[PDB]
Amino acid sequence: ARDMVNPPKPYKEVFEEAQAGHDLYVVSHNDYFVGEAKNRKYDPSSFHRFNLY
Amino acid sequence: MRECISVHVGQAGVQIGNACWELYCLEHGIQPDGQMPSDKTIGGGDDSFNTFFSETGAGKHVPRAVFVDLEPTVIDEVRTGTYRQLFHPEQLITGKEDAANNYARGHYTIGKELIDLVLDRIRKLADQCTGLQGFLIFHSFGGGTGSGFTSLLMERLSVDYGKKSKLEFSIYPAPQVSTAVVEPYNSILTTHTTLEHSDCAFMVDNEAIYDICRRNLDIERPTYTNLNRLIGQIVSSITASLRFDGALNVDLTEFQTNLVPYPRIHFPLATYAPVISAEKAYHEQLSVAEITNACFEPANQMVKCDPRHGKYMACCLLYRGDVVPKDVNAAIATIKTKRTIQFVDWCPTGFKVGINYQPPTVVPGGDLAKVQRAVCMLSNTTAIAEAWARLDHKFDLMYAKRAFVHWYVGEGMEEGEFSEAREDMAALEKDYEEVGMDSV
Amino acid sequence: MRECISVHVGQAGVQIGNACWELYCLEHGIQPDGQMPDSFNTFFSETGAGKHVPRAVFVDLEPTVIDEVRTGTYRQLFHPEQLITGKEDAANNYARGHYTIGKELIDLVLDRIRKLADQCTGLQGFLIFHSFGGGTGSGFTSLLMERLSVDYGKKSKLEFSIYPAPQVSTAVVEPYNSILTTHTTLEHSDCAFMVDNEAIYDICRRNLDIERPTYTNLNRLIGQIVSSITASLRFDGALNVDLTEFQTNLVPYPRIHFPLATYAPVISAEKAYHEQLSVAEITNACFEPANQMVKCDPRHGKYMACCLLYRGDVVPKDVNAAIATIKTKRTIQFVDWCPTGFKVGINYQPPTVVPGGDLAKVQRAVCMLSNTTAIAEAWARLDHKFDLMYAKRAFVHWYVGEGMEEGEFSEAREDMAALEKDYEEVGMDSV
Amino acid sequence: MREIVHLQAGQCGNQIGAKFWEVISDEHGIDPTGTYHGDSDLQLERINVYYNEATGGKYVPRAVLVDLEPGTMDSVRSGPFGQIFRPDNFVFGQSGAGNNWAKGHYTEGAELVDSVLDVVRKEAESCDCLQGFQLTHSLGGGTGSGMGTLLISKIREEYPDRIMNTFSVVPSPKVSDTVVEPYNATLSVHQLVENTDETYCIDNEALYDICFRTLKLTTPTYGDLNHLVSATMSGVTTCLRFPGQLNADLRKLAVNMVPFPRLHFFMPGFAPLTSRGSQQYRALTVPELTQQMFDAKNMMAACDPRHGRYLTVAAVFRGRMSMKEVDEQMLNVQNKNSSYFVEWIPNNVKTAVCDIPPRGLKMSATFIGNSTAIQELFKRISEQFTAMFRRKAFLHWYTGEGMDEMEFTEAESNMNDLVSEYQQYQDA
Amino acid sequence: MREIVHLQAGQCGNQIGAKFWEVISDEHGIDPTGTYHGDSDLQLERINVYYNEATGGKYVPRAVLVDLEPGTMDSVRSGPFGQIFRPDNFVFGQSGAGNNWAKGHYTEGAELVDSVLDVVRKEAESCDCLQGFQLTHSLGGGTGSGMGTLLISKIREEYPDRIMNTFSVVPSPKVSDTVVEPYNATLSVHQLVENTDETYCIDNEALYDICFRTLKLTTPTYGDLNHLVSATMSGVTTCLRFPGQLNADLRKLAVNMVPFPRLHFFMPGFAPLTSRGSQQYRALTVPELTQQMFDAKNMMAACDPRHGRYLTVAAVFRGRMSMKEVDEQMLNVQNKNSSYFVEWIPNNVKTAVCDIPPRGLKMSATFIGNSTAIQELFKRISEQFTAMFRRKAFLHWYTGEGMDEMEFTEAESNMNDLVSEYQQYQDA
Ligand SMILES: Nc1nc2c(ncn2[C@@H]2O[C@H](COP(=O)(O)OP(=O)(O)OP(=O)(O)O)[C@@H](O)[C@H]2O)c(=O)[nH]1
Ligand SMILES: Nc1nc2c(ncn2[C@@H]2O[C@H](COP(=O)(O)OP(=O)(O)OP(=O)(O)O)[C@@H](O)[C@H]2O)c(=O)[nH]1
Ligand SMILES: Nc1nc2c(ncn2[C@@H]2O[C@H](COP(=O)(O)OP(=O)(O)O)[C@@H](O)[C@H]2O)c(=O)[nH]1
Ligand SMILES: Nc1nc2c(ncn2[C@@H]2O[C@H](COP(=O)(O)OP(=O)(O)O)[C@@H](O)[C@H]2O)c(=O)[nH]1
Ligand SMILES: [Mg+2]
Ligand SMILES: [Mg+2]
Repeated sequence: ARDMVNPPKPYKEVFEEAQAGHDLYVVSHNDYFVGEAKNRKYDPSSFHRFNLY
Repeated sequence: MRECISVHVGQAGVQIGNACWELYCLEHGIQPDGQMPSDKTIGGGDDSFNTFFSETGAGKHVPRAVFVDLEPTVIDEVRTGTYRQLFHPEQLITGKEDAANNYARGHYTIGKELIDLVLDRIRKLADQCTGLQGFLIFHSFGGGTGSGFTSLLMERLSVDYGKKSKLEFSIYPAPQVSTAVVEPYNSILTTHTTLEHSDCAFMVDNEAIYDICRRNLDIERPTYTNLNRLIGQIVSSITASLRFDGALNVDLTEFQTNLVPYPRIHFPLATYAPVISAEKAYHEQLSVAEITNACFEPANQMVKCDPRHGKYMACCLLYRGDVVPKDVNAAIATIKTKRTIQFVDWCPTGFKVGINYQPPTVVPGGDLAKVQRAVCMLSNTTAIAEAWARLDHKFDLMYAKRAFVHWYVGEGMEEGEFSEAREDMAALEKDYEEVGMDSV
Repeated sequence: MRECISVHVGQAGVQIGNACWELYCLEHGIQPDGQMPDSFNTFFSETGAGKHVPRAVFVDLEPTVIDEVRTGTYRQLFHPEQLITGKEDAANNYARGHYTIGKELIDLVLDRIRKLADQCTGLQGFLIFHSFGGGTGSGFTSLLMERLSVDYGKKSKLEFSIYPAPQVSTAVVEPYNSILTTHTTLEHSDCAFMVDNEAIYDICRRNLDIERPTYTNLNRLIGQIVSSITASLRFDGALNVDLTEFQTNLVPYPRIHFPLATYAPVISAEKAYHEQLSVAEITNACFEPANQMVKCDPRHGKYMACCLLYRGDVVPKDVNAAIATIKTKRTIQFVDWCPTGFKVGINYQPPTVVPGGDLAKVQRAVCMLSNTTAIAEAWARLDHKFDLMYAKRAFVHWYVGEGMEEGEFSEAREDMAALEKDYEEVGMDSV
Repeated sequence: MREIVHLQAGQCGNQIGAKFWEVISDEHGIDPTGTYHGDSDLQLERINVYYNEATGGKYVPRAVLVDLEPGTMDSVRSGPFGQIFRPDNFVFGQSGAGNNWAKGHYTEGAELVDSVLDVVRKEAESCDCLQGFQLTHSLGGGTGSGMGTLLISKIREEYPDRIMNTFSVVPSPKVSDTVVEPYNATLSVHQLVENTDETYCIDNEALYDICFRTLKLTTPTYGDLNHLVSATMSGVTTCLRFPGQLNADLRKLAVNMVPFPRLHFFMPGFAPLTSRGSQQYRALTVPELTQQMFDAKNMMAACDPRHGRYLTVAAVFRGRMSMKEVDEQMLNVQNKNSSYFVEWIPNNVKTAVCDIPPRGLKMSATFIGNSTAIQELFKRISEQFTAMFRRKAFLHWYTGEGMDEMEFTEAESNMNDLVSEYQQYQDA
Repeated sequence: MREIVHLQAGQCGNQIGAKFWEVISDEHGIDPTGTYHGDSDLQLERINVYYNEATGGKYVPRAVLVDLEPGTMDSVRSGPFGQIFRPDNFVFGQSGAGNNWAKGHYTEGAELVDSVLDVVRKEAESCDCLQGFQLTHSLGGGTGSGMGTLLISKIREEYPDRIMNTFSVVPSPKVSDTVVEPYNATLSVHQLVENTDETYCIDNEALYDICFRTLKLTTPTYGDLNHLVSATMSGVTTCLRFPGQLNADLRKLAVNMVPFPRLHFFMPGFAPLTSRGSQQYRALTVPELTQQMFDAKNMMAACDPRHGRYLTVAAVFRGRMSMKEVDEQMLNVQNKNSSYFVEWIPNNVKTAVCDIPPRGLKMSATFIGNSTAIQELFKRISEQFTAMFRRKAFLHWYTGEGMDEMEFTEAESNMNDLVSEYQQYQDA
């Protein structure tokens, strides 16, 4: 096919197929994102995202 | 009372200037469209918004800022974004060309067509207001619109108003890496006209704010929109002694005797101390006896050079929040006993505190956890002479063939500035240190 | 107030603290989320919210051993910046360790030293843990203490080891390591590291009847010793022992700073409650060669001084009865010019036992601490293992290829031979 | 309001200039009848960069199709998106010309040029803020790079600072598709180097080997390489029609790019291109795409980068990124590659990050480099004049109209004036 | 972190390379489509040692294949687990080396050894920090040994302090495979002693005799032998991937093992290997591994360690276990032999432990040892080179390519260097 430098994919399908690794990516490598933090697991009573701390 | 003008000229500071106006509207009940949201509607008892805003009688509040840049793209998303329902649509001046880094494309060829319009608005705002205190001009040091085009709009207010203050909030050029290629040459352009007018600045770069994002923040590889919020916070801490009252509050006229020893050393640092996420704030207590030191850590200050080769001259620990003033001199007498924080020998005056009673202001949509305490650190230090030592030297190795001058001489600019400003830039770097070790 | 700051170094030393900070945490009412489901201030900082955080810095250059701490069940305890990890292994090579590999991590590990100790009121020690075999258990700590002697001075540093057994060990290159972590850290060191673990294996066979222990099962007992030393800091006794007090007591001369340890009432769960563990029984149960945590023969050495430390329900007329039991008894040799012999220690609080362990809830306990005149004898043949390697200059090119001079070993050996002969000088009688 | 006036000329530029409008119209939602079909908002609000608007709610380009021989313009009128244009500016004639520079600027192109430039005059004098020109030609023949100098000479006589943006296909080393090619290519260097500011130089040979190695295409026809050139066409125009975080027009992409008034020639390149087989096997990042930008194979003009030092690399990024990753990973390519950049410039790179990328992948890119190493392209063509000129080969056509040998000797030095200055500034 | 980059070479290399990536892939739970479909949690966090990620959660191995005959390349891809390597990494030559490295590295492979660094230098700068390399070959052939002496050599120039770990299969005592083997193993030592940090020696009759008596296996082809070398393959490398009480990676062995740096060849083995029929009847304990590991049946070299003395020995005991049983079993074998352990190293014996077994056994162990009488492996190769090179029996096929006569004696003295240094250190 002459056109693979601009393959025929919509924006929503492109985003949904590209965000393919749910949790495996950040565990198995440093899966960087533009402006995203790291979320270590925490107990239910202990750590709220923003409370009196 | 106690009002100030906030013009956002040049692309770098107008986009950080897009980031401050979320933060002010969150503190009070002002929505983006200016209506208090059908409850908590004030009768009119308080006047807390008067430092940065103003009132139209329908209930909508009106800000005080002006968005000018000749670029057409970057102002066009504040006429269509989430904040179009905020400003006054005569404040917004757009145009046709960018900087293209040419000094006459912000001062002789294109910036000369727009100067009656932009002067007739800073005087339009000021006649409505009662008693003025200073200016909040958001310009970086790189381009012909960041650094060429602030010198045109600084040189006309200072013959209009005379004795008003000046404050600035943007990005210093890093010594090692940058984006615009003519930036070694570029900053020295603004220093020929804006050293006898400018009384405030920014010391250091956006390079080191990446690394605070690495360590103290738990984020990995940030954008530029994280830059805009953290620079946007210290705007609301310097200007917090103008509408929020505490123990020791400073208006913006006192800083021209606090921080300017001789007529050519007039710039601060900026350091928000507890810049941490939830995952570390939960583990650690952050009292006054360490957030004073957290400001003086070699990591947390914003500097891309060694602080350990620097001698702090005039610090100003502007506190904020739930603080008690015995904790302060317990912390400062801790500091001046520490041998590593070397000072200036012939000024034991040095410190200058400011205490207030509002918390740190969070904005939703960020990394931050809520902390009860925070503190700014405007600090005039010694070590930054090394950073001006390389920047005019960055001019000096393309100085042989005079690369890139073919567009300055091409469009409206002469060669005559390029030697006189350098020796004047050499005059600026020698004058920290020709007084730096005299009285021994 | 009367605190310490603990830094666990190396894979042989971080793995000490994983079972040690099990023990200190359960000895208070602290769940590792930090919340209880003022006397504990000797070790913990407290937030405004009510979170407990220990005074710990975890340092190693192999990222595996620290990573199990971070993802296990104690993730909610540590500030996750206290865990300091390398990215390449020290590889049993202090020419790699304290010359090349540790030279870039050394800024972070000192900036945590000051910041944990900028909070605290008034200190009297540090707690440092490694073996004598690994490179980062030999060299990095020398880098991690010579800057500590300069930056602190007189404030003490205390150390605890599990030396791998000199008769049968892991590495061929281990005598190259245990000489230079005794040589270079001789001048700085206060009350310091211990003897080997083969006696811990044997006492895990006869007195502890269960066969086949693991490093997890030994580290149950190693934390039992250390907490008895810091038992009086959290809880009052009718005799209280400060921790600076151990410098002046068990050190005869300031090139001899290795006073050993053992813990006498170790008993299996079946044999625990048929018998008395009386005050006179357990002190008589310290001074035999069989019951020691020390795999050297005490018959070779006249004892200089000893330190006894009772935990629980002890009446000191029995201690005076137990001290009178040993001196007049003929086999043991308290040394000729020292008639003092003993440092006493009592404490009311019972010895805590971790659930799931092989130990016993005993009413009384003692941690027998001593210095013997046979410590040079293990130091004698250790340099013989160092003699037999370095005669044909074997394995040296995996150190002298890395920034360290060729004749540095023979400086240390004759210095250690300056320690062996001058140690034997005090051992003779003086008429 | 960073505008561009378009033209086509020669057979080679007519096709890629026609295959320009296939790529840009898909970005912006336009249907060949002229109905806006795109669902996204941002396609419209800077559409007047390349387009007039047609009355009745319809859209229309801004270009002038011209060449002397009428087969090509009649070929595109029957083409895929032929029915978009305006029929008054097709200046096509049935007559021909035999690839001679002489007649096309003195006799046969003199009758045509007033009708040619009165519609470049039409679309410009009713404009708001004109900023540039875009003429797609090719270096070889007497019609392509003959007429490239015709359609630029009378322009600069009035426009003071407007920045022309042409695109030229170079002669390949190994093969030839015209015998009289050095005898006409250097004829345009007498005027183009004086006046052009962007010439995206393209080799035909390097276009095949990208298809052979990366794309694994055995057979790259002409439906391929135009669609490969067309990406760097609409990749430089991202900060002319779209929002972005680091914006620059064609002038700022000349003040940064141009150091001295005659070294201004651009090398194309498109990063996230891969064959179909190994596309799943490859995961892209900002570190991964920066390899394909800085790879030795992803350059449309064949030269050796390891025989020259880059003056000003300017790679434009498009999409949603981290911008430490933009700046930290465009220094790591400069630190690790030390001696192959000029020592008299401290920072040799410049990024440009956009907010909506061109369609086809999430994270697109386009890399534009201004090396020094393209002097080996200049050495061979300037040699091919003079070692063929020791016998006075083909002058008996061009001297019917007054192309004297006093001209063809001195224009060869104006090629070698360019060679002497890279040697002046490689060792500096 | 401590990441390793793979290589393969020749006919033996692609066969033992493809079976290794059948082993270590199924250790992590990766199907041949490449996507992690396993249920465990301890496999992902250190899979970055040997695996890049293909986007979509597919895991691509950090491997690269090369042979000078492209048929042996494409046997791998059609196989069971050949669909995981990216096809851009299948570098190759087009004409066979013909058991001549005068051809394999001097003349034929020289155009290829230039280009195959580009796959090597790009898979091995995509790591944060580097620890080593791996390549599997044999010392009799021409395609995978002479190129194996050139793939090592260019690496040492640009990674001068990284621990290469190259795996060998040594020519046989009695049943030779090619006629020209003394012209190979005597000459593939000149560029293997001097520039390789880790090498293992494997004989094929030792691989047969372990399949003759202890296995009692009836008709196995080259299939299960390719597991047998793969059983001790990652047994060294397991402490990189999984936690343990007492860890030992490559640089802990490399410090410990080699006494003097011109002696880096080793005898591997594998401990819990029991017969198929009598698998049920044998309980497995920690001491029962040790006796099965130090007898001369599980040695994987056809040169007897009973006739010599060990220098340094380690063993790692993978799986959950107690470790008093490590100690006095290593005491047991150290004092069971006095003559077999040298005078001037008191403790000749090293240990290690991991907490995770191979997927298929309860608890396993491997062997490594450095024996004296492996100089009889060195003598026997050197003896069969004195016979052929006195009458110049096969010189002229290698001579005319560009390897003159003196280059076979220089590698012969260096080969007689290596037999000399074992005899002087043996008697002690
Ligand atoms: N915080 C922040 N900084 C930015 C952003 N965009 C650009 N910058 C900074 O702006 C600098 C560019 O130099 P400038 O002085 O702004 O150039 P300019 O005057 O805007 O020139 P023109 O873009 O042509 O108008 C870069 O070095 C960036 O650090 C942004 O979106 N957010
Ligand atoms: N009781 C106990 N002893 C241990 C443990 N881990 C290591 N050791 C002792 O440490 C000895 C080996 O430790 P080292 O030689 O320092 O190895 P390392 O800790 O990895 O040091 P490096 O290799 O330099 O990183 C063993 O023989 C043990 O006696 C443990 O978890 N518990
Ligand atoms: N990519 C591409 N190149 C072409 C096409 N047609 C001609 N060319 C190139 O044009 C070159 C010849 O010079 P040319 O452009 O014809 O000079 P002209 O006659 O004045 O147009 C040849 O080397 C061709 O490669 C086309 O459709 N596509
Ligand atoms: N373990 C193993 N060894 C093999 C296999 N196939 C061939 N070999 C070895 O390969 C050797 C022949 O060398 P070869 O690889 O053909 O040399 P080349 O022709 O240069 O590649 C023989 O001695 C075999 O022992 C296999 O499937 N498994
Ligand atoms: Mg701008
Ligand atoms: Mg280790």
